[PDB]
Amino acid sequence: KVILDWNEYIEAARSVVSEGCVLLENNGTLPLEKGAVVSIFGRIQTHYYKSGTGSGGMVNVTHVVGVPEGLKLSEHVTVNEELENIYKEWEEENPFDEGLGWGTEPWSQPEMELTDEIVSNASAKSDVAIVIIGRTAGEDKDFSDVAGAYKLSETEEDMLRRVRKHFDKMVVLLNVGSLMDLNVISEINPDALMVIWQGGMIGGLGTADVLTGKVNPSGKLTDTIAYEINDYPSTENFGDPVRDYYAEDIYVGYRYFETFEKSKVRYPFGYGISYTEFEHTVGEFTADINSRTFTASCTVKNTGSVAGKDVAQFYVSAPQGKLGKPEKVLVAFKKTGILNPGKEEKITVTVPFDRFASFDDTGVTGAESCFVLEAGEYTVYEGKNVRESYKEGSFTLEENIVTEKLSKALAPMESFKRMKASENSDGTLSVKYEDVPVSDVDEKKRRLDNMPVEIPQDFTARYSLKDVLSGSVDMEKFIARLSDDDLACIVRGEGMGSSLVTAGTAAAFGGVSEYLRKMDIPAVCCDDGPSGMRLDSGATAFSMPNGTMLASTFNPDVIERMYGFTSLEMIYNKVECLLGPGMNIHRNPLNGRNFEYFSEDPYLNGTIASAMLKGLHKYGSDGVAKHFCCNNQELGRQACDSVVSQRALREIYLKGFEIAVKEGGCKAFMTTYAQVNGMWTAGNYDLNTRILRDEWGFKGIVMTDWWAQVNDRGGEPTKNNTAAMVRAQNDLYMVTANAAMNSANDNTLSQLSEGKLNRAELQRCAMNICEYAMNTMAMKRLCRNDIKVEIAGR
Repeated sequence: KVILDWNEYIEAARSVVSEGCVLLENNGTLPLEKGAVVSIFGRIQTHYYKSGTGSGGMVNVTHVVGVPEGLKLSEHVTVNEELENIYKEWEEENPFDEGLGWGTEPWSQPEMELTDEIVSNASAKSDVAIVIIGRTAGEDKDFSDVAGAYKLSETEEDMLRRVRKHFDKMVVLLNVGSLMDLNVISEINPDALMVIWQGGMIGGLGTADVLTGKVNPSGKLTDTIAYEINDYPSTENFGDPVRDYYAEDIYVGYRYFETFEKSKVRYPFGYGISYTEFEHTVGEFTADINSRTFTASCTVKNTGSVAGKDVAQFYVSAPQGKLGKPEKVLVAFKKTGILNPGKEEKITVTVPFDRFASFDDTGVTGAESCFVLEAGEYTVYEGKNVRESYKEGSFTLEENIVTEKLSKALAPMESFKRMKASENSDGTLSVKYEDVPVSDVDEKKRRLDNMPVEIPQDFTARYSLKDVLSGSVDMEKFIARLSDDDLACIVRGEGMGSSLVTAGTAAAFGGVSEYLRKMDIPAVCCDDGPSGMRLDSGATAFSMPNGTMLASTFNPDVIERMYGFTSLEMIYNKVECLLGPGMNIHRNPLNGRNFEYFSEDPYLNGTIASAMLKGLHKYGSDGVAKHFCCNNQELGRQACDSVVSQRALREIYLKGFEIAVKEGGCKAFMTTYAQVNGMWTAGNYDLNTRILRDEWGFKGIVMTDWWAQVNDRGGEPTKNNTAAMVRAQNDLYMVTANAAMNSANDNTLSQLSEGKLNRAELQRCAMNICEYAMNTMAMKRLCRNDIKVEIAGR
């Protein structure tokens, strides 16, 4: 028996919120002074956005603590009740629009028009104005660069200008899933500006902590903020529902801006400020070429007047060589403990060379299909953000080092022009374009040459999955018991809301027939989502902060701590697989689902994902990394084709997922609704077999996205081509209404009959599923050695 202490869960989430808010500007108006009266503007104050919309935004809760309630509960300030009542009375006639069905909730709410009388009267009886701008986000559509979406509405702009005129102290808070336009806000020029993201059901509590100074803000931006949407390198090749060419290649986010267009940046990657000031002093530097590491030290000192944390960020500048390189790539970071005024902390990091290697997808280095360090000078930088990072040390290689030999995989099927760094006389870099080489992989031959060996069936075998778990028999001996019906059944997830598992969840898998359950294969339960359990029964669960807020902490430990509670909460609800982390790269600011992902940077992306997974693993629960890979746009997501180079895949898009496997111990992946390099991801052999298993060494399961399409290359997509799915080693079709009855009328057995699917391929998937299933808490329930959870302190 293990106690889930609900108050400690709350405190853990609250800590994430108070570390994840990002202070952008402040003239001393924050923190709020003890005893201040605050006037809160913005009708969204009454309906705090705790999450985005969609699959990862449907956690049921008894109560949400918004910003006004958080401030009142702090006992540090009071709120102007007259103004609150004006908003309340207006909202009775202008109700919050919840939408009508899936994806229909608008991503902002109409703002209340303000008069000089209301704003003047508020100023007369309060000390400071707080203006809350609210945006939400979600599945199936992207932000438009228009009023009410990425830009302020006319009525919001009016609100901001009136407040600015009447109040000498003005704070702006952005209660947003993803970043919005800051140009007009910056021109209006409030005294302080803070991004507060969407903090889950206790978001107001953690936000009050930072506003009142109980906690000194320490969050940092996980994306670059440029002046215009058209400045982002992906914008030219983003938003087409049919096909988008990833022409920017490795030059995503700060990899582009710092290299080519520094002056287009308003706020750099890793930027964030505090109520105190810090001094970063570069320290000792050594390199160990034989171990393929360097070790770098610095000291961070609090040089201002109040306690706080800061983040030391380390970057590498690789020599341009023949491939071309970004100016700087993030290779390590460390958030200090709370530092009192005048105190300091020494930070030391050891960085493997693989963190700043480049993938040679042309052969120009002499090592085609390898991660490499080209000969030349490597310079290391440390500082407060990528722009304000300064030389830590350097070392020089006289010859190329191959860090890993890989293969030609997931290569583009058509040529396109990509960006390429080009050196100028004055030392600057400019963009030129070059043709990306086209795949020459014989996919048919690759599958045949790597075909697994069939295990001869034996229906008299009475081995239980318990006998495999105990070590008594090999998985191969057990799996011989599965009939062709059992094999076709086990690759089908059942849902949504299968009766085999906790009501109102996403899927049951494994023990999805009477015959499979008789072999002690348990029904394993899957459920959304990254921000908490979605229970369509109406049952309540903990609603946690959004993904971008988590990543903005730059603090894997606080993330891991919070998800350690989620680990127990899952066991309490008998959910084995939480459908997160969502961890697609932030390729463009307008992507609708950015809120539940982490960053434009693959290292930060993988490191935050890994922290979440480590938390979930604490008591033997698990997450599912999604969406593998290159689901960076919502418009046209059932059909759109992402055309991308091997180098960009290897260094940027796959890299976070690689880290989740190798650092996070990830054992479950979800593929996408869309196409990567000319076929759907659920049937892609290179993605799900060559890269994931044979190169990275993943041991686990791969599942489709829910009712995803699958195809054979060049063939038509369908929702029942499970043969193509199994031929790729995508193990689980999510989902069918009735797995045992083959409710989707799938082609597993017909393709097996015709020799187009090999029994060995089905057996490989069945073994992946059973090996996964036997290590879950659902298996432990069958063995009577599960953890029983009791919730205390409600």
